[PDB]
Amino acid sequence: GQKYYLRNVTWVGNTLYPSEQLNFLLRMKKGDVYNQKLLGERTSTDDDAIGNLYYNNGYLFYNLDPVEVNIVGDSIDLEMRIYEGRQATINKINISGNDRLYENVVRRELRIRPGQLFSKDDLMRSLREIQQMGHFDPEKLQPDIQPDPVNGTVDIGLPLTSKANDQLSLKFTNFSVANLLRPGENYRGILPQGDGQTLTISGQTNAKYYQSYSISFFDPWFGGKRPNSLSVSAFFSVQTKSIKMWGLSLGWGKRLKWPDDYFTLSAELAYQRYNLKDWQYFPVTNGKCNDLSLSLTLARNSIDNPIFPRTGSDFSLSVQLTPPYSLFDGKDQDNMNKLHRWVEYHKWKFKAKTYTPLMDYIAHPKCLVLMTRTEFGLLGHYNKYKKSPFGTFDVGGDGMTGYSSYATESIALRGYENSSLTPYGKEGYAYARLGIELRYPLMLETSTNIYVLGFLEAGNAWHDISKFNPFDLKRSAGIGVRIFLPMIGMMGIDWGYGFDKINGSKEYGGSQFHFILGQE
Amino acid sequence: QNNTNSPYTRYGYGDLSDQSFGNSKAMGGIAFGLRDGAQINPTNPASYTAIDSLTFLFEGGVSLQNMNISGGGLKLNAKNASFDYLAMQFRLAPWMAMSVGLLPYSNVGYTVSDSQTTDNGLAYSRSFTGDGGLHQMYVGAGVKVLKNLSVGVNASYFWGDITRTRGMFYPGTSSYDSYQRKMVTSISDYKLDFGAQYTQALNKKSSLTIGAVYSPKHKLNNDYTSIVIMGASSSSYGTEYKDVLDATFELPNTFGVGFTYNYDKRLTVGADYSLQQWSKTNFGVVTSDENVRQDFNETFTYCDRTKISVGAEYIPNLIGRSYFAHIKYRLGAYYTTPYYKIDGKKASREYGVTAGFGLPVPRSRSILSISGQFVRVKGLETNMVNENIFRVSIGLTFNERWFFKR
Amino acid sequence: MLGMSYYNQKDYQTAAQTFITYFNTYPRGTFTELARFHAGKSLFLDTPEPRLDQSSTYQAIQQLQMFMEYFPNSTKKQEAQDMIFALQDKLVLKELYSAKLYYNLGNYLGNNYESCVITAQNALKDYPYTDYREELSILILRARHEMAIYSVEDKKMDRYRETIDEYYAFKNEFPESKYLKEAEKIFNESQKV
Repeated sequence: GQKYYLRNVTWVGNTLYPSEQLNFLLRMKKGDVYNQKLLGERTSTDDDAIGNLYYNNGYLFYNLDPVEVNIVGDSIDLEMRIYEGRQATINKINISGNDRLYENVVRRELRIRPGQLFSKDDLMRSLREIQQMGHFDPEKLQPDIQPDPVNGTVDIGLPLTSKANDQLSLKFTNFSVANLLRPGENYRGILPQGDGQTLTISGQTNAKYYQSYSISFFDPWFGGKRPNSLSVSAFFSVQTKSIKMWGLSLGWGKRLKWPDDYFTLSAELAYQRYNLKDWQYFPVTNGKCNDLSLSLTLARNSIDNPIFPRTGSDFSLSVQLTPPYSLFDGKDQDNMNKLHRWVEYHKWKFKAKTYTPLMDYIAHPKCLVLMTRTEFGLLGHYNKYKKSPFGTFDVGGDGMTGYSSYATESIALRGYENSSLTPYGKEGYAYARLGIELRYPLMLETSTNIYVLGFLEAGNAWHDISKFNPFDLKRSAGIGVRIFLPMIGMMGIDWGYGFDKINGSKEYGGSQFHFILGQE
Repeated sequence: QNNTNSPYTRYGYGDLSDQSFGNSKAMGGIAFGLRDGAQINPTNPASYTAIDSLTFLFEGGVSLQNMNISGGGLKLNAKNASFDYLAMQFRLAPWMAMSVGLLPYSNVGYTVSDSQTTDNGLAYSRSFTGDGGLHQMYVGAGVKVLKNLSVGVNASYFWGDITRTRGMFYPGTSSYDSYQRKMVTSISDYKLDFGAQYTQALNKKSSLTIGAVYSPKHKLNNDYTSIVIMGASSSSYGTEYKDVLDATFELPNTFGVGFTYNYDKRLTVGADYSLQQWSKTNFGVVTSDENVRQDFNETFTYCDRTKISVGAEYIPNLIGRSYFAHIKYRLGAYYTTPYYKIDGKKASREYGVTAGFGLPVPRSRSILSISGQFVRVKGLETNMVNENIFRVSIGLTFNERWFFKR
Repeated sequence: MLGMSYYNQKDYQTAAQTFITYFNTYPRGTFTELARFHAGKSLFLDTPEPRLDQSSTYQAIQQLQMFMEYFPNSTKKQEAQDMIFALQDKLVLKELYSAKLYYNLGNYLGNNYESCVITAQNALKDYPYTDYREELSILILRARHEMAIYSVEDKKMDRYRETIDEYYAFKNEFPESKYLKEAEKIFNESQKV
């Protein structure tokens, strides 16, 4: 037994927001069917409801009540009665579950502070930063909000769940140099963990065809006082008469404030040397070559989960110069091992990923997502004849296979053998790659994560930069699956059918399989 | 052969691609007067000022098609797929917006072969192919000079390569030299495009917009070359007798105008007209070889292209809880006289009808723009082919809160 | 009986759980204060470094407090008393590091100097009698002056007088202290206004 006609609506208690705007946000008008959720769902459940409009703005000391009057005939008159309290200031932040990571590491990335006013956007951003940091599980995080109406303040509990990231190679992700050079109170036989710094070592010890050594270190908060970071690395490798390559680099990153606070700029300086005699898979055959390179990279990253992102984007724009010795600064097979004592180039790249959910998300968080890929590259030259023999692009297949060599950049193009579009004598000086992927996860958990996908791809590469043509591409489609392991990176299976011929031959097209490892 | 298989593309720069984004591709291509602020529109630079304050738009598209080709009693079909736009757009001030993107301008694709036998018993085979196209990369901006009025410009790099071959092969013959002439035209210059838009506040709920666009006549830096290959085979490259020529290439004056009516933000209708002054362009080459000269004068010749298009979209009751109330519904149709001149007379005449959707992503402002088209090209003289082409398109407008600050 | 063997091998978890399960199932088991106090020290000895999760330290505090009232007769009441004091000082040291972090970051995005003073004040109120009262007080004084420098021009004299109040409060609390020199330069800068 109930009435059915909305005759009037009314407001009492409001000061912070205009009454007509709340009429609009309540989405009601006189002369309409009387219901209850129609009011309630729009006042206490939905993300644009009035109650949330107060709650998310730090006014957590509130209540609300739909008053019904004039219950006559077909009709009810309605009045919104609400309470405006004092805007809540944060009193304390409690954080728990950090087995292997000092609070110093995490409290510096929070966006809320004790002593400032509460707001939903700051809290959500802080949880995004923690999720992206990766030292904790990106799932099953939720803050334990506890208000206090006597003092009118709120304290936030952050219960977190820990996971350890480590994998011949080693990927120590939370390794501290201060705890190495001066243990705090007891190293107790354990590695010097903490501070969120990371160390990594890798190499091949086959020694009868391949041999290599490498090391890298990254400090995300240099000096412990500002978000600017230090990165250093070095490497060395033999391959069978032999070919010798070694080098090192140093870089420096910085968060920006101009477009937004998601942009990060990075600058890096690098050195490499190549050492050869009677070698044959490069145009160079006998000598020693050097290169000094300065790189600027502008990037923006706004995704939620590193392992299976569901919203946001990842944009990067990069340029990499080496000084122009061909010009007046340096001035003055036939003679090709000549003039490349020092190599010359300027390499440009653009790289963008895009993620969107296709079925709401938040609810049934297993979800389903549509991905989008786009990347372009150019290896330009100051002088028409002194084109660089090193740093060229190599495209086709899994991409991982190219890291048997370190003087080229390997680019996966799925559905085409391996290194197929760029054979000997047709090294790539420009490339393009595009693709749609539709992905569904089977399982998302602390230890292991699984998802399956179908894809459309197109890509190409050119030996001559002046013939770059992003609308003439080799095209592919297929399906695949990937696995994330508790103590190893990705492993996955991709099948793809290459529709279009390469250099007039159909030999490399058709059905192909790719076996991805590590991470793309 | 990544955008077309129509053998009309043996003439001119190929066939011009319409850089019509997702909403316009379903709405028949009525892009001059449009101010749909949720999706990008490079066809009129004055349209950029409609973007919401904190947003960054990033959009690209894909097309799949099946072409039925008919002529002289023969019937065949060829099917293909393409990538056909990509752009970024963002706001710089309460009164200015900027965009950067990558667009096609024209494409070529044809293989048309043949096999024969003479009365003396010699069998021979011919093969006429073609590949490449012209492309455009642009940076543009639009500004508000008055509360009703916006103007803008696109400055574009404009480069490409069109290659066209003729062969003569003799299957079954033990040892011989094949003849093949490969005429190539590389182009690298710039292109300017200008536009303006004006909006009027009719009857307090509706609005009517008018737009115009213009681009001036231009002469292009180029590298036209006349290669003849002799003796190439499955094992050998043969010899190349190159020949470099002083050819002149151009772009014509182009004009376009249209309007769009809009009501209660639920309904929009509009129509466009455009004309391109191709017949007033001075293409030509200078050489001592008449065969080459004749070919140039017979392959680069044009007539005035005109286009007429109409379309609409409808978005019913977008505040009610049902997904089919959030879907943008689109329709359109268009008419074109292509610029092809074959023999002395005009070549073809084409018609098209289009329809599509505007699927929004919940809890986001991204839009997926599945759209479909049917286009018929009719040859105006008995020796030329007719085409029925079916096409379906996918396009995602990504849209995220980007320039926000505390 | 097993716990003392696990205690001698320094396997504090098994020692603790074999002690406690026995005096939970029956008020003294059959080993009485020895099992209780061995369990208390075993639970103490797993204590993390002062900036990890701290989960076992609150449990240790409450376990020792409940020991003091199950066996108030015990001579081990003292040995629990100084243990709960050591635990309280570690809990305060965690909050002290938090306040130091907010002072280190400073007037970066957000504010973080007002945060420092309220964090260390919360420390002073939540654990009144700790050793670290001197460090907490001088951190209040430094953060007070630091906020006074960077505040808006309508709202600086009040922060300066809050700073001088903290100066005189520090002298009242500690008539002599090793940290008075920097305090006195803070005073000489702020007393001008």
